[PDB]
Amino acid sequence: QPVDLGLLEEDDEFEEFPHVWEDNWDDDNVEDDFSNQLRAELEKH
Amino acid sequence: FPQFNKDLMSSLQNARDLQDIRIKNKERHHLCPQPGSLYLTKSSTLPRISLQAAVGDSVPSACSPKQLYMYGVSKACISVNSKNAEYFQFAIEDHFGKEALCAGKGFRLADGGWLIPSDDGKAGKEEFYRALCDTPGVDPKLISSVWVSNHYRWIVWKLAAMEFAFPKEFANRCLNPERVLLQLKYRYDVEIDNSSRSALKKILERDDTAAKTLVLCVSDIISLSKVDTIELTDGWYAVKAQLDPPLLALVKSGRLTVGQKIITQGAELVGSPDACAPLEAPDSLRLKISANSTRPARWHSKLGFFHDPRPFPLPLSSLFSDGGNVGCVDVIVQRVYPLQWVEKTVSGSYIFRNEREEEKEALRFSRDVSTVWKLRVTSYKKREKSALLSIWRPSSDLPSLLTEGQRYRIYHLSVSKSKNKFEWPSIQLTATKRTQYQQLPVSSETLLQLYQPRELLPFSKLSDPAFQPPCSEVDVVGVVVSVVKPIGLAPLVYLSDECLHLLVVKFGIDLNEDIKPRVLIAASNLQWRPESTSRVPTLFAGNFSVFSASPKEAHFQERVTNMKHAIENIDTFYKEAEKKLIQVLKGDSPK
Repeated sequence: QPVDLGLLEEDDEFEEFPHVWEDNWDDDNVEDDFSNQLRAELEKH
Repeated sequence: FPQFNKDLMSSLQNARDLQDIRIKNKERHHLCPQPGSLYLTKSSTLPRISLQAAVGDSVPSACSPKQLYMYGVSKACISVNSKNAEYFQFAIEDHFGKEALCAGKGFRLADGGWLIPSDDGKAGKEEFYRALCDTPGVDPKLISSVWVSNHYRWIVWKLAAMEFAFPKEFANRCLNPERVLLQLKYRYDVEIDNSSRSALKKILERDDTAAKTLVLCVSDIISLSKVDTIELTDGWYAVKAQLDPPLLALVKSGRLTVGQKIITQGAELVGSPDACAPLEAPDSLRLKISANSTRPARWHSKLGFFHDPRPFPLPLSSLFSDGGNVGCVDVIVQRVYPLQWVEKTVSGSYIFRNEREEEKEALRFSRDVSTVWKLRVTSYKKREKSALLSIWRPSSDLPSLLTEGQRYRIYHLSVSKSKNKFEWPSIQLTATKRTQYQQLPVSSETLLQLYQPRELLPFSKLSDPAFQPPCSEVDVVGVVVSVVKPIGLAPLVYLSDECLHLLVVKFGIDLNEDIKPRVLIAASNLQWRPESTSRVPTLFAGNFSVFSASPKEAHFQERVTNMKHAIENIDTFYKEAEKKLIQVLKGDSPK
């Protein structure tokens, strides 16, 4: 089975009305959930 | 698409105006609403699937030059930045195959709209637009061309990424007409018939100009005045943010690239109020972002408003000099300094006095002055940059609260200043109107890892290399042996301990009157700098420093007395023997 693109919670399905921050900005680490970023990728071809 | 210079060029042109009538006809009745194929599945129960889950842990990884064929990724989608997406143009040929493709008829895509190719076999905004009007349940009268233009902009851009970013998960199942139309109606179901509103919508629309904690993305680096600001889109509409120097610099540096997501508690709608609508937004309008309230989000996360408006506590070490003000620090109060009554001069500037300097100049005296209770604090994390929070006009119920050795989480404690003189790691928190204090427990060791209580400086220390006092400051008690007030500046007050071990104090403030010789002085908050080697170490009297002939403090008296003693049993030849010493303690003459 493939990703039911219908029941997939999209990056844009906003919520009308309702570690999660990342220390220093001048950070130049090298990994995880802040690393790349779908969309930013595309831009940097 | 066929090259029938005619016919195919007509078959269409006919199917169109034939349609133009359909849309036109709608304009004759009250179209009852009719939700799309998406707003109905997502609106149903059915276990949904996070973007993250779908992908299954992995993160946005580029195509692979080649291998993109291994999954098949339109070299065409692979060709769309966040600024051309408004165009793109599907190649109906690439998506339908000769048959019906050849017939002007067109294509009836998801929901029922008719996507009718352009003379030259294309599909775009004004093209998908008409196709949404040709859709059931939609009321052409409710959506501008601009509207679908924009909403068309992001939908491709998103799908574009998704296939390019996770070439395996969404390989070649996202970008195409069936979706851009299956979804264009969604946004319509969402926004028009159900009224749900994007964040920047309620925001810009002033129906919730809250402008609190948003998760926006960068859609373009505005080039105007060589790098103006940037465009921030929340998936539904975009805005140019007003940036601060710490941030902007990041754009330049290539720190903040396009497509990246930001989290931001700051949020300010600078420029124009009145209350508009996302598309008809006044050019004279920016969405202020502040580098100390903002940070990069998880690739997935989700655009728009976040959950809690409770400021995220970020390390105090960071924060920019001129980086906008902070909303939350999880500090651990180092020291607490003497309340000051700063009277605001007339020609400008101010004057700082003490609980006592006031009384004097309080009778010696329309006034105009504000108390200032400063205190040195450091982040509960690690390193520790020991900042100097400045609470102004402090509330009486405050002193009994904020207390050295204790862990507190201060809010909106910002303005963040200082930078002059030397170096640069000189931030400067300042309590603000909305600022608040929240006390939090500390693990014995962790505190004993950042907090070193207020001891009493034993002079013999000022001479040991390894000596490094907490917050380069110290409290003392000693016998004044001579006060020098050279003309110009730099008064001096040499002290001494029972052992006739000397030390010196250069004053920045004014000589506290009762400070003449023979006076056992008790000092608090003396600024310490490395003094070994020094025939007689120097301590500097700051503005925080204090001098009392008879300290109210307990342990001080405990000492001022305890010493006033051991000295007596030597007074039979002290203050003299003492002077005799410092006398030559200014020797090493040439010859």
